[PDB]
Amino acid sequence: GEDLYGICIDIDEFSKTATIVPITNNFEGYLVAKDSTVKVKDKLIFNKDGALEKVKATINATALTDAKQISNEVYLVKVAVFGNKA
Amino acid sequence: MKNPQQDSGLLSNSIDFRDQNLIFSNSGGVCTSSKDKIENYPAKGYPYKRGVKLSFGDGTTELEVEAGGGDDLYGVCSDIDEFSGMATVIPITNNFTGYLTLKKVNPGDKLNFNQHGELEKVSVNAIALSKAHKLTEDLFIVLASVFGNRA
Amino acid sequence: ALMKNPQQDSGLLSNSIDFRDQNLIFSNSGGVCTSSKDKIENYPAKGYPYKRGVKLSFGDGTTELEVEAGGGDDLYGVCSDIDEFSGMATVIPITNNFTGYLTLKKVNPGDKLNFNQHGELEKVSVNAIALSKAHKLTEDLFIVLASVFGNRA
Amino acid sequence: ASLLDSNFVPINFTEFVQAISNTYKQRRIQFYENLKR
Amino acid sequence: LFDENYYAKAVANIIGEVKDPIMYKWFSPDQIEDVDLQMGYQKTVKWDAFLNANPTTIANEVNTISTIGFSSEVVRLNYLKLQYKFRHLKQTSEKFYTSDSYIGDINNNLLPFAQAYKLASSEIIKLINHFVLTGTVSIQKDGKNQKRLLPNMYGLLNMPEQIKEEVASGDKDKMDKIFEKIEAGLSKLELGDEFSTPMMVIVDPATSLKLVKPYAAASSCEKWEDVLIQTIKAINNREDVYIETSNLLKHKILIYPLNSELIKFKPSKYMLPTPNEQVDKDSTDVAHSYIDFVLGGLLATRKTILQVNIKQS
Repeated sequence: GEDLYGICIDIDEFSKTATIVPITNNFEGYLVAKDSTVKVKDKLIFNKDGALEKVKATINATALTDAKQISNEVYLVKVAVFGNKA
Repeated sequence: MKNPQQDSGLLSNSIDFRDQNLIFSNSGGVCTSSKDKIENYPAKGYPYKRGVKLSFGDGTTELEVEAGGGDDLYGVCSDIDEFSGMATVIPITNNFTGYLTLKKVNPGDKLNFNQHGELEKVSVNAIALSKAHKLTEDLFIVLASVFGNRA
Repeated sequence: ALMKNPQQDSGLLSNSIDFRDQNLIFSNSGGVCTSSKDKIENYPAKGYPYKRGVKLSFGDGTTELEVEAGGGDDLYGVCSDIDEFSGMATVIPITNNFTGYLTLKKVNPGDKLNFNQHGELEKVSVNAIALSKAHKLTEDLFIVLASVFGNRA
Repeated sequence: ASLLDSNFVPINFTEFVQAISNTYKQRRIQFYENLKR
Repeated sequence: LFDENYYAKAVANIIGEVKDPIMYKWFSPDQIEDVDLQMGYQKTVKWDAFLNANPTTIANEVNTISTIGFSSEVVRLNYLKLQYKFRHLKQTSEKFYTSDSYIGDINNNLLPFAQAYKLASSEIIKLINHFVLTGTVSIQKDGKNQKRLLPNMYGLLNMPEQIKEEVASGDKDKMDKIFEKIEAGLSKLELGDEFSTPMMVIVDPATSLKLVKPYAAASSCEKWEDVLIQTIKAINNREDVYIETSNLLKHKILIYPLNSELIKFKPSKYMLPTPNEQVDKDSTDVAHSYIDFVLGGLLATRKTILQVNIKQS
């Protein structure tokens, strides 16, 4: 939503520490998606659970590939995030 | 073309040191930090010294950058390699200060990128640090500092 | 685009095994049959008149005369070759007959052809007779083997 | 000037890279000699 | 240098463990010649002659004679330099991750410099081999999102102006139809004076399975493989024929000569992976390194490669 600060890219569970790239720095990588209804060249918004859903987008995130399923609910999609809209 | 392909007829006079930077061959920015994030992308057309946008094909080939702006602005091209067709792009998140193509304007004016990657007077993106300088009949450049997107 | 030598390079080596139909290229300069007693003249080139009918063009007077592609009553000769470094067009006079491939307007052997305003051959004054059918090298570039015999009504 | 030679002592990074290319080339030559088809 | 740079010593001591590329089998020893370049082009010029018209009969007196023309072709080969980056553990930080059996953090997927460099190099070589065969660079099974490459950079399968045969979908499993297309392509091959040379065939594993079936009523002691070998031997002056199977290919058959005069491979001497001097260091235990490789340098004559595509749709 409007409270987004950054994105978590790594977690050390032993120390319970999450490494985060701030929203001011652009990123290109795989992120969790709400479902498999996302195609290439689609505007994506972060939901309340921190998952990317297909589109009032405060940030500009565009999907590079389609949703790929690994587990029953794990959906990984390659996305590039490059700041905030206006 | 960043580098004038036509050969000069005379040797230049390397005696003066003033007003020797207002050339289209100048690549990069006036003030450059070693902590600036720099990317390269396939070049679609000639986006040199212009705002660029990401375009996706049919999926057979990867994404590329073409000169553009508006809501689709992705970055600013500050350099280009003609042999490899690669455009050096600074993301809109990173801030840039240098000479950019201007639509054919005074210091303190707020500038936004147009559909063709050309700066024009008014969301604002940059502020003009000087006046328009004419290099060719339709070529105008301006020193501008880009600080992202803000309404 | 239209130059005698293509500027774009070739990716692969050509296969030099066949010997048939290997002369219908735009780079084939000169004439198919050439005598040692032919008169040939070079002139400054205005535009790119290669393999076209040429006419004399005069400037204001500061510079010498040059040749530009053209035909009709103003026809002076046929340009068979060009040197791009010097911009000199090799022109064979209309008084000298010529046999070679010439640009055709975008046709069977025996047809009578006359030059148009742009120095291209077209079906009918008669200047030359087509010796073959139109050969297409590009969507707009059509060559034809023709023999020019000067002017005759 | 190859990494297979124990006597080779690379003075700088450039000489190290050249020996790598030479080492690759000698491996290719050895591979074809050993190949019987 | 080895005393001062630990990474340089580490690579030199582990360079032997990297396996040789499989693309070396696809070419003869003389077909490969290294060149000194990293990014640029190499151009060559070839001269041809052609006849303008019918000859001229020398009877009595004549001045107008038929002409023989010449033409030149310039062939350019492009080279491209590409780089990859990988993360590894710092040399000093190794001792704090050196467990009894394994070395490195299993949870954090961190490895020492040597083992990380080895695994990275092998992956790069696999990508290089895939390019030399298929002519394209991609990391997807679908093959989409290919890297846009420079022109004059072609592989064995995407080389232009070669004989291309397509098997219809209905005849995908009919080996007779497949061999029919091979025969048509082999007819259209034009080896010229270089016919007396060995030949190389590359097939996908599915194709290799269909080859061993009896030749078709079923024959005795005659299989589709034997028929194909004889058919190629007809046109190569009964020279040796080598058949290879590659998992990289899929429903494709590739036939081309092993003569340097027709097809030659001129790769950069720095094509194979080479470490970079720059190492990213920080206050933590994680470091970054870079590897460089060069792509391009395949040269072939026109209409000397047969490319058979079995449409599986």
